[PDB]
Amino acid sequence: NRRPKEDAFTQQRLAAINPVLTPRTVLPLYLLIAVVFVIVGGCILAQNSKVDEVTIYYQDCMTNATSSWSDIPSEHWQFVFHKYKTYNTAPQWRFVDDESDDFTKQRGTCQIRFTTPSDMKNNVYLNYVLEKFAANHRRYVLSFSEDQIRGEDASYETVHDATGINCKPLSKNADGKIYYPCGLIANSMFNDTFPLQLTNVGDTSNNYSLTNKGINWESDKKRYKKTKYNYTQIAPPPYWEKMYPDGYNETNIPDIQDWEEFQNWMRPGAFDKITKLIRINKNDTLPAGEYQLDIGLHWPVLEFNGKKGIYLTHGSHLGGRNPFLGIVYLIGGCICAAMALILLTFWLFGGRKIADASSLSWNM
Amino acid sequence: GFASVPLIVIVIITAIKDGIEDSRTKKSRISRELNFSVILNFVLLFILCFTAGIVNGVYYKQKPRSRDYFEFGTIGGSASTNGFVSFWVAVILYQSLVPISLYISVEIIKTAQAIFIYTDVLLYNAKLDYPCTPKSWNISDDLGQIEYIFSDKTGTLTQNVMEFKKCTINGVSYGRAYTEALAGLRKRQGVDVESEGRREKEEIAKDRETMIDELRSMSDNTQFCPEDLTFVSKEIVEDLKGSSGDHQQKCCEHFLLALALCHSVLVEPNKDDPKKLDIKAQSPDESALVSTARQLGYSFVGSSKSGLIVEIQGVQKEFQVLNVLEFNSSRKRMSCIIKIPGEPKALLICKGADSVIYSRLDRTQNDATLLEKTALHLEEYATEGLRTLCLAQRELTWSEYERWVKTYDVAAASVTNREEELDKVTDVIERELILLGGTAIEDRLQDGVPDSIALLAEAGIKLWVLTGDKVETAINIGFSCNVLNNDMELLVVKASGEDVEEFGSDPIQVVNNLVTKYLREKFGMSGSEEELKEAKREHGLPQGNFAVIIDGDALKVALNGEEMRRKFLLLCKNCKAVLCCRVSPAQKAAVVKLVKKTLDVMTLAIGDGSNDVAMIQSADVGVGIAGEEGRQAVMCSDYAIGQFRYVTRLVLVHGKWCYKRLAEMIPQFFYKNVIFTLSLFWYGIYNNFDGSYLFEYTYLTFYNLAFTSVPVILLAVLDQDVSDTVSMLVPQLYRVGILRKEWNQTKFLWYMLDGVYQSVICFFFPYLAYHKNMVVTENGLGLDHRYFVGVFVTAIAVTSCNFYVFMEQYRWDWFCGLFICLSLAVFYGWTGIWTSSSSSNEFYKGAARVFAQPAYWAVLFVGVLFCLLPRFTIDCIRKIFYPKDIEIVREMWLRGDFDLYPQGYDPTDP
Ligand SMILES: *[C@@H]1O[C@H](CO)[C@@H](O[C@@H]2O[C@H](CO)[C@@H](O[C@H]3O[C@H](CO)[C@@H](O)[C@H](O[C@@]4(O)[C@H](O)[C@@H](O)O[C@H](CO)[C@H]4O)[C@@H]3O)[C@H](O)[C@H]2NC(C)=O)[C@H](O)[C@H]1NC(C)=O
Ligand SMILES: Nc1ncnc2c1ncn2[C@@H]1O[C@H](COP(=O)(O)OP(=O)(O)CP(=O)(O)O)[C@@H](O)[C@H]1O
Ligand SMILES: *[C@@H]1O[C@H](CO)[C@@H](O[C@@H]2O[C@H](CO)[C@@H](O)[C@H](O)[C@H]2NC(C)=O)[C@H](O)[C@H]1NC(C)=O
Ligand SMILES: *[C@@H]1O[C@H](CO)[C@@H](O[C@@H]2O[C@H](CO)[C@@H](O)[C@H](O)[C@H]2NC(C)=O)[C@H](O)[C@H]1NC(C)=O
Ligand SMILES: *[C@@H]1O[C@H](CO)[C@@H](O[C@@H]2O[C@H](CO)[C@@H](O)[C@H](O)[C@H]2NC(C)=O)[C@H](O)[C@H]1NC(C)=O
Ligand SMILES: CC(C)CCC[C@@H](C)[C@H]1CC[C@H]2[C@@H]3CC=C4C[C@@H](O)CC[C@]4(C)[C@H]3CC[C@]12C
Ligand SMILES: CC(C)CCC[C@@H](C)[C@H]1CC[C@H]2[C@@H]3CC=C4C[C@@H](O)CC[C@]4(C)[C@H]3CC[C@]12C
Ligand SMILES: CC(C)CCC[C@@H](C)[C@H]1CC[C@H]2[C@@H]3CC=C4C[C@@H](O)CC[C@]4(C)[C@H]3CC[C@]12C
Ligand SMILES: CC(C)CCC[C@@H](C)[C@H]1CC[C@H]2[C@@H]3CC=C4C[C@@H](O)CC[C@]4(C)[C@H]3CC[C@]12C
Ligand SMILES: CC(C)CCC[C@@H](C)[C@H]1CC[C@H]2[C@@H]3CC=C4C[C@@H](O)CC[C@]4(C)[C@H]3CC[C@]12C
Ligand SMILES: *[C@@H]1O[C@H](CO)[C@@H](O)[C@H](O)[C@H]1NC(C)=O
Ligand SMILES: OC[C@H]1O[C@H](O)[C@@H](O)[C@@H](O)[C@@H]1O
Ligand SMILES: [Mg+2]
Repeated sequence: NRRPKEDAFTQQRLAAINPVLTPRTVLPLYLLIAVVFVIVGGCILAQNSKVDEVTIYYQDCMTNATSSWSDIPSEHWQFVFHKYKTYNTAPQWRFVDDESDDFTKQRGTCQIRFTTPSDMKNNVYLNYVLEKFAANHRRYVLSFSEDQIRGEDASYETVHDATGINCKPLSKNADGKIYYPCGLIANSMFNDTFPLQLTNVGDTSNNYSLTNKGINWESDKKRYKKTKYNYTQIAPPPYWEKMYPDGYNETNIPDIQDWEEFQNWMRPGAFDKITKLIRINKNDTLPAGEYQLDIGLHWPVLEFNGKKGIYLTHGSHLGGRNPFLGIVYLIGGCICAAMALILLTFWLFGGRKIADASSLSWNM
Repeated sequence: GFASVPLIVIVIITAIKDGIEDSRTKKSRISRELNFSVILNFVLLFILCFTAGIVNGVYYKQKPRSRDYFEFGTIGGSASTNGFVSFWVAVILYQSLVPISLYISVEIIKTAQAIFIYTDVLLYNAKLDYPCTPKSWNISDDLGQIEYIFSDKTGTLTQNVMEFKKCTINGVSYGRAYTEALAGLRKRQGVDVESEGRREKEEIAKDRETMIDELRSMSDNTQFCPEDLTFVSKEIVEDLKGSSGDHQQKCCEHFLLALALCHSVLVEPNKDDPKKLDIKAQSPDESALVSTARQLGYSFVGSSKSGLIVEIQGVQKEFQVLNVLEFNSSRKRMSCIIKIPGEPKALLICKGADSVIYSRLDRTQNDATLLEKTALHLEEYATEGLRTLCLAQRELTWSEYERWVKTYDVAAASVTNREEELDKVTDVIERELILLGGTAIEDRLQDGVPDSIALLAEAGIKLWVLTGDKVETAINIGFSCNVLNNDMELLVVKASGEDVEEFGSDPIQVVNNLVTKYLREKFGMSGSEEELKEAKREHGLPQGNFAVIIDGDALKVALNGEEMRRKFLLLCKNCKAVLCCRVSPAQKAAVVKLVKKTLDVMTLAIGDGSNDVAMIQSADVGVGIAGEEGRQAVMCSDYAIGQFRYVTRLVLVHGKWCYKRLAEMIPQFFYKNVIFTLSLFWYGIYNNFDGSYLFEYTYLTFYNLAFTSVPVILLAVLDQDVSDTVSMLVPQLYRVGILRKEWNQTKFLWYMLDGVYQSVICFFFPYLAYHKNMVVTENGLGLDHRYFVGVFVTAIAVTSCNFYVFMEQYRWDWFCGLFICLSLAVFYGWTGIWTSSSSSNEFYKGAARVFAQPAYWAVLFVGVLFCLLPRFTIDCIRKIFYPKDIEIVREMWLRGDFDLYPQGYDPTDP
């Protein structure tokens, strides 16, 4: 015959629950959400107020610096400690020029000494913070050959006119060679030579050491492979010439597999402010005291009125110091509670029968 | 690409599904608003891209930013063409607001709704084995906005099972009977119907027994059967032989001979007994006439090439048929000319309409009083619900008959539209005939039609009846069913009789004055230009229950003139009843087109028969009843059902469900696209709109396909407003589908505004979690990449959109919820699968890095809350404080009012 097959799914009789937002089961839901979110917001603010950080900008360590021990202007340094809220303790900073190099735009060395009135447990991250450096433009972020990153010795035929991801304006130089780390990304590396230790000043016997091994996800070591070039068809990018004045030879080829500083720079920042990890410490707690940091000044900043600096922190389980998560949980909980009270009042004042059959539009 | 190629397979798979589901044209109403909404969405895209291009180019002439040192962008162009290329790249990234899948998703959902209609057990007529097959798949939501149901008395309201009950012969009413129509009329009068009905039934049984005994004692017939003797007049069996003289006897003999001879029925032997016959014909009334003539004594059998074999009280003779003119709907009469011996004369006998035969009646050889007696007898028959049939005879000499035959075989034998000359010849030969009486045939309604009409009228539908039998029988049938209830007065617009003397003029002025008067005292509504503007704008609702009755001439004059047309339109906007009688099929099509085109509304045109196909074709939702042999009304229709008692389910359950489902789908489909493209734009306010894409290149082609495209389809297909039982119990809900109170541009605009706000919340939570130090990775390694921010934003947007779809769904089944959880699972698992592959070079660790970060979940939960909080709060302070009828009904049947009736229930079932 032609009778349709009867079934719980074919006859639109699937097992289901029909919910109606009756006040018998709306106020409990709002109270549950409000209580849970206030609890979580309070917990996150309690855990997050404990984090401490030190931000020290040093873009003015060349022009506006003295050869003597000055004090950082109150417009650069920012110390945030959860145990000393009245702790200004302006840090000192000195400039040591270097007339050997002809790069007059920015050169020398910056000696920044600060004081930590507490200690950071078993994990200290030193990041370089940049500001007003546009690293998310369309042409900038899409220009880096993937074949060279993967280690293949791709030629100009497949590095200049590849798909949408290709190093267009910095593919080859005037001598017919192709840059090894081609692209506007690798050509714009952060050249500030950060040190390998925070030299102490009150006790020189125990310097606080940092290692630049493991400052990137280990996973990228399965993607950044050693190159396969013969140092005869490649040249450093135009902005890298000061690092390899004689060009690429048999031994100066940079092995990007373990070059974590460069791996962290091949992920362009999403927004204008940039914070990329450059030094890590995972073994020894940093005891409270005065510490010194010596930083190179190869990378020019003031030409585009940008900013650069260091950001030292222990971090937390939700990143660095950021009240936003706790504030917005508190706002959500407060709004839910306020809405619960509003419904309670408007239900006790404009009350009505729940299954009011005499309120339908056709029964009036 | 991948946003346009995988749609080509689906758009042909959805048609292969229709083809498979058919071996076993015109658009809907929501499509126009859909096109308008798509246009407005393109307008929003254009304004966004215009702003993006305006900003991108302002900063190229600004202070020395950091793009002229590390990017080598030293080219002599900043706004002549760089703004142009910025706008072009902006639009090619923003193509997300170009809805291509909308015209595929809506097709899939309409096809699924039509299939669910086709596979409903309650839409199955077991007796005939005919499930409700939707001939057209696009029209499935048009059933939820029906305001006029143009019924048809031919075979929809009444089954075409004719039963002879009475007949008038020379002023004598041979026939006594008692059916449900008589009981209904008596109940309308007020007298008792139970005891009186039983007494009349037993008297009728006694009369039938006496009749059959007298017939058996009279003579013998080879086809007599005591089961088909529905005629219960013992006053004719006595008159047959001699018992009341010869003037009445010969007239009765001629009457029965006319019944037995004038026919178009084919004769075949019975399968079991070759002596028994199984005469079959396309016209049930002709079959009933032939059967009663045969069983009263004048048997008809066989079919010769010239003449018809007939048995008269025993003698088996062979007539001589000369010509026969068939019966057409526009002609309303069927005739035949035969030879009568003594130069033998020609006898022409015709049967036709009550009014047509009276118009086609001679004024020379008549009794001058038999006309009035026959007219009063026919009116009495029709008042109790008997569709009459007039018989007219004529005697001719061979000269005039031969001249008529010459005209007939010179004109009706020709080509190039022969039917006009055929009609001319027929009207020439049918201008002088004498009435010899009429008959009475009744047919009962279908099963549950009174309750079906009660449900249809209770749900605000203003149903019409384009009958053709006659005025009185139509009024009686409307009273027997629920089209004409009590406490209602009938404005008759009949342009003759008693309403002609008061306004004595041509029918033009008669109908003008009568319609204008009735419209004046019944309402303050006089006018024909601006009152139509209120009528169009107010969207319709019955009030002040009245009824209107229109004749064939009244209809043909009330829609011919412009002022007549609008006056008729304004008058017939009354509550629930417009009985148009004696109407031709052209008049049916004209009135349907009038109601549809002017004051654009929704017109269901249920019917059955080859004459009302013009009504079905020239309508919006043409439901075709599968009844008698005339299945031409089903093939050229929009739907097909076993019998009328199914429309009350096809309009009150599937129509309302489909309309609500699509009206809930469309705004959410624009919502899910806005909440993503505006997120791209909000990322675009940073980096000065240069053209970077926040998400991956593989979220363009998987956000509108797999992440959040399945839950919307399931919402629009498998959502039940209320279970069908309550929809039957409370048809008044369907009212919201009539006033257009569910799909209006305000709802869509508000949904788009909610999409914009939720895009703001969706994008600006990850940024606010990133703006201070941008090291939120619980170990400082740093995500920092626009693809991982895109993962944050996409996760928030997908979860919020799925939960938004799940909130506005009326029925939480185990299917839609399962697919919402599965869509979230698809997003997470596919991010994991694609990220752990060399083909995701830049991304390469989305799952391992982003998803393990407690910051990601800490921001996802709050994004989900803050996205749904405004809508949920507004719904709670609107479904408790300004509740619509649907919320009250849902609260009622959750309390347990409608907890007694089972799931498979419908009042339209005896
Ligand atoms: C670390 O990274 C920074 C920035 O990424 C480096 O600073 C960049 O230094 C290069 C040169 O070392 C400099 O490039 C241009 O410098 C001069 C600007 O006018 C220009 O004269 C210079 O031109 C030559 O090198 C060219 O071959 C040619 O112009 O001929 C002249 C001789 O006539 C020759 O001197 C060159 O075009 C970049 O401008 C500068 N970056 C910025 C933003 O200004 C820094 O050197 C890097 N240091 C290390 C140690 O890696
Ligand atoms: N075989 C036949 N020969 C002549 N007249 C017939 C007939 N069958 C029916 N009639 C009557 O003649 C009239 C011709 O109209 P027709 O039947 O074509 O459409 P209609 O709408 O007026 C009646 P219906 O709704 O039953 O089809 C009808 O009113 C009908 O009562
Ligand atoms: C801690 O670091 C300081 C700074 O580099 C070291 O002091 C220098 O040590 C070198 C080698 O012994 C000397 O040549 C310099 O003259 C020292 N400079 C100063 C200012 O004292 C110190 O030796 C380190 N301590 C340890 C234990 O390694
Ligand atoms: C913290 O301790 C680890 C564990 O020894 C050190 O990691 C080793 O570093 C040396 C470099 O001197 C390497 O030769 C070893 O191969 C490393 N081993 C492992 C298992 O990583 C790390 O250098 C220490 N860091 C600091 C700042 O003291
Ligand atoms: C390859 O080029 C590099 C360039 O840095 C050379 O390294 C310099 O040369 C001296 C050799 O006298 C190295 O010991 C030093 O590492 C570099 N000089 C200074 C001052 O640091 C390297 O020698 C070159 N190798 C070959 C084989 O030519
Ligand atoms: C640097 C940090 C401390 C800045 C924090 C600013 C916070 C504490 C301030 C600034 C803007 C303020 C909000 C402004 C508007 C409203 C809307 C109101 O209906 C609820 C309170 C609420 C939501 C305020 C809550 C507190 C608020 C969020
Ligand atoms: C949905 C859209 C049309 C609503 C209006 C968008 C407005 C509010 C948004 C979109 C573009 C945005 C602008 C984009 C560019 C800049 C330049 C910057 O130096 C100051 C902020 C400013 C001026 C933004 C202000 C806010 C802005 C104008
Ligand atoms: C049935 C339909 C029309 C209900 C409409 C719900 C939506 C469209 C309405 C109800 C709640 C409204 C939101 C309520 C709260 C906010 C935050 C406020 O700072 C700006 C307005 C804004 C963003 C409103 C936008 C529109 C909104 C989301
Ligand atoms: C209809 C839409 C525009 C309503 C928007 C909701 C408003 C009230 C909310 C949602 C997004 C929020 C903004 C998100 C981003 C920023 C930039 C930050 O540095 C200061 C807070 C500020 C400025 C927030 C202020 C409040 C804000 C604008
Ligand atoms: C390397 C990855 C793929 C391992 C699998 C990650 C998932 C399955 C595991 C690992 C970390 C876990 C999360 C750790 C922290 C929280 C925050 C808390 O408020 C809700 C539970 C939640 C969100 C856990 C859910 C499950 C979780 C996300
Ligand atoms: C150095 O900075 C201080 C404060 O930031 C300012 O007062 C002073 O004028 C600056 N000097 C120069 C030479 O820029
Ligand atoms: O010398 C100023 C300027 O000159 C040229 O435009 C290029 O070599 C630039 O890289 C350089 O900065
Ligand atoms: Mg019919």
